[PDB]
Amino acid sequence: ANRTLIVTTILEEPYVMYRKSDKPLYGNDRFEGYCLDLLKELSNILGFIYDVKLVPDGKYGAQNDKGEWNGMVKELIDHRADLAVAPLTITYVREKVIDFSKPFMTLGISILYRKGTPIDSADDLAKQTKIEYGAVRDGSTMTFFKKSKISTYEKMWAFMSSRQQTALVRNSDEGIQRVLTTDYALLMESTSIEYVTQRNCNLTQIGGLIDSKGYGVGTPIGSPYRDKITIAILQLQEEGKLHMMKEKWWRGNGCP
Ligand SMILES: CN[C@H]1[C@H]2O[C@@](C[C@H](N)C(=O)O)(C(=O)O)C[C@H]2OC[C@H]1O
Repeated sequence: ANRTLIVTTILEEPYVMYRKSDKPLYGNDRFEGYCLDLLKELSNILGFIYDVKLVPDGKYGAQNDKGEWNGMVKELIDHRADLAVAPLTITYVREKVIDFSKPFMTLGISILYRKGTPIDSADDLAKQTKIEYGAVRDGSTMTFFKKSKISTYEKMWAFMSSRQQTALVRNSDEGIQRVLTTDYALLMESTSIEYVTQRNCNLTQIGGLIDSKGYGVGTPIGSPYRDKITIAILQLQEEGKLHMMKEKWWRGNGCP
């Protein structure tokens, strides 16, 4: 039989979440979400079973000072996993080191905060000094700021980096808790903002999207699966299945 593919992923609502049960769940049955439905579809089309493994360091992946990678990206580079199926942002810097599928969902960076301020844009946010801000550490949002040559965003990076110990959070939940309980705004992908702001009516998006990109399935460079995964994603896109999956996991219940 075809070797069971190792899938690296990360907990992130509503892409990958622990299933709630009153009885024991083992292996892949512990997980549900958009990316799990995507895996069920892709695996049917390509003819494999898989083993879902949460990335040990709990990171999406960025480079350090020395150019060493971490997170899911490192798992692919080091051939620890066959596929990364997660909301993994397709970027120039990553595409040089792994082979991404074509995108299955689009997004852009925006701002998550509480309601009631006159802050209306990243320009406003960088200018004012009342509210701090940051991003999840070692993801594409952090890296976007780190690499930007746009003045406002260069300033924002310098700020995040200066108070990194503090401004950069471990994961979305730490970020969201910081937004709810302190004067802090989170730079966050629009897909995730849409999800949270329809569930917690104290939260809102600030401004529009500051970039435009997509999520893809990651594979190691040279992977014999990447092109087949791309073909399967296009099939699912054309058949309307990706749209249906988004509606399934983003639906309910609502805020004004
Ligand atoms: C899937 N989106 C969420 C997550 O996306 C990340 C990871 C990113 N999607 C990546 O592939 O590195 C980000 O950097 O915005 C980390 C975390 O941040 C909050 C929110 O944007």
